[PDB]
Amino acid sequence: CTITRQAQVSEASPISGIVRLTYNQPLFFTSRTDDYVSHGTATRECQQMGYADAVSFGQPVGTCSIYAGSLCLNTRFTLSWQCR
Amino acid sequence: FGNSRADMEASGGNSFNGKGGANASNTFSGTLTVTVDQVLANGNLHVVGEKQIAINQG
Ligand SMILES: O=C(O)[C@H]1C[C@@H](O)[C@@H](O)[C@@H]([C@H](O)CO)O1
Repeated sequence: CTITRQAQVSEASPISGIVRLTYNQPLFFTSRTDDYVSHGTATRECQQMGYADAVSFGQPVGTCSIYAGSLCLNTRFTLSWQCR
Repeated sequence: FGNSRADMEASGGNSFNGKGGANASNTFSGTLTVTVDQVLANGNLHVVGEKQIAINQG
């Protein structure tokens, strides 16, 4: 009902040094993995690339990914980081 | 040819007509403001945008 986890990575573009992670939310569900695992993954991606010290710099973005009539079965939430 | 031994009469016909066609048209006359998603290596911009309108009942 109000339990979700497992926020993973979805994009790592060296051009502009942008890392994007995504996580899922069911219809009547919430999601906040740990507020720190996303930072760790972003830092790992930046280190893998030529940058480092990822910064959140933004706010979560939620766009529906599954449509069932006038509803939203699943919602995708994105976290952006700017490697520096 | 004393009888109708040589009397002859014959007719034959063969008519064929085939046709085919297909059409496909589409038009779009809107204006939408989009946001850049990422900057490519050559400088091209990946743009994504969305607009939701609820006039009434939908
Ligand atoms: O010269 C013949 O061979 C003929 C003349 C015709 O009459 C022909 O039709 C046939 C007849 O079938 C005899 O019965 O005979």
